[PDB]
Amino acid sequence: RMINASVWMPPME
Amino acid sequence: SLTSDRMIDFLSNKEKYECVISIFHAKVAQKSYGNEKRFFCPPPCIYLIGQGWKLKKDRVAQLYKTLTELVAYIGIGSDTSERQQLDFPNIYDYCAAKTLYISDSDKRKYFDLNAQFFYGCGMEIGGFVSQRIKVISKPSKKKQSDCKYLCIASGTKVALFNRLRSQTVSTRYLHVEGNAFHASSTKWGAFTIHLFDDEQETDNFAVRDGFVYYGSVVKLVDSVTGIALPRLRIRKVDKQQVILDASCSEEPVSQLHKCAFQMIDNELVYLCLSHDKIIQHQATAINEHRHQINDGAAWTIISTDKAEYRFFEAMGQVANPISPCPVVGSLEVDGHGEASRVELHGRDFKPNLKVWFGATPVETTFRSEESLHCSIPPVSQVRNEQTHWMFTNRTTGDVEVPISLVRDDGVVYSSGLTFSYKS
DNA sequence: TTACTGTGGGAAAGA
DNA sequence: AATCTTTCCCACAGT
Ligand SMILES: OC[C@@H](O)[C@@H](O)[C@H](O)[C@@H](O)CO
Ligand SMILES: OC[C@@H](O)[C@@H](O)[C@H](O)[C@@H](O)CO
Repeated sequence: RMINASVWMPPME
Repeated sequence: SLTSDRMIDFLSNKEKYECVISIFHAKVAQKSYGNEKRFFCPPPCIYLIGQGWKLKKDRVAQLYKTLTELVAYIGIGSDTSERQQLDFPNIYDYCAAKTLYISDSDKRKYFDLNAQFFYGCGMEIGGFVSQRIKVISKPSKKKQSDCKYLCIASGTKVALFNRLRSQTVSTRYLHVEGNAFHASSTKWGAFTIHLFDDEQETDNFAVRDGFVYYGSVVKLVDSVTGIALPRLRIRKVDKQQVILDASCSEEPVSQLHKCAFQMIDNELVYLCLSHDKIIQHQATAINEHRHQINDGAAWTIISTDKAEYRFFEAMGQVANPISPCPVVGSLEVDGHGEASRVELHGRDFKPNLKVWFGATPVETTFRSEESLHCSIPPVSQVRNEQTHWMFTNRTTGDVEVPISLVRDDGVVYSSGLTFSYKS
């Protein structure tokens, strides 16, 4: 199955 | 009594008049022993959505200026467990219950939550229940593998929370708010956890079915917004340390497990919290099989559920409470011709309800609380020139009708189901 | 300087 | 046997 979702990348510490 | 026409004003204007109440909770709760309290976490909470709530307040306002602030209580369906008061854009109001617990004096394997709503003037809105919650003695420790209830299957919902030395006061919850994942002190996200597959990134990805095991690559996806974290690998934690033993792949992720999420590109980088912000934290190695993490990188995972109710007092505002709301599971269409019956399954069917295939009502009977056999109205009598645009599909050409249950009171409960004229 | 209170983890017994 | 659940108990880090 396939899913779509904008990826949110967390910043770095 | 609901007239054919007032229905049309509602079906056309669903979101203007429809009151929606949603109760979010976890599927499991840890029992408390002796005189202790282990609070349900994440805290069961209630969202009041829809503009119908503003119009409900308007009605009660007018009504009581001839004869204010709405309060709610929540309990676990036991008479020695005190009920607790709930403190309060599409969202009208919000409250969470942070200090619910269940004691070992209660012997039930399962319980549910019951929230009751009143206005300050004292008119009861009514009582609403959550889904089944299973009592557990302690997070499971099984290394292998029957039950399955405590496992986490791909494509189901989870909350993720974070304790800090099990003491400052605080607990924080994974929650997306304005396009960003954060760690909220009051609200929690229900996320869909996916077992990521193969084809390396990003927006569009493949998923497998199956239970989630430690060592698996996983995708966390927000219910509400559709926003996802980067693909992550789930690891068990054992106080402040990430475990990495190959054998962990045999270990199912389970309710209330302490766990961590390592970046795929970088083994030492973990999903981590700093106050309310979500960040990438770099751990320090202890071992080929062991990492030292900050407290903010140790999460607790639990399956969650939701109970949604929808109603609108379509005629006047009603004297009786709108509870108990019925809920409809599925449809069953047996036989053919005109005399063919359609049955409904669910909960809290009362004798005082009629099935509305659209704007027209229909012949209904009543078997019991969880069953309701009824006739289908002749295809002709369902659309005309006041209904037609909302009733005929703009793609197939076939007629598809929204099903409703309506109380004689005048309150309609939109089922969420629409019937497809194919049979 | 003790009393008290959730929370996680370990001890013992039970299954 | 070995392993995992249930119940009881206490340390920890706050008020
Ligand atoms: O010390 C614990 C307490 O004695 C408990 O075992 C009670 O019998 C019961 O759970 C109270 O409901
Ligand atoms: O969940 C708590 C409940 O008391 C249950 O676990 C009993 O201990 C057991 O079901 C008795 O048959």
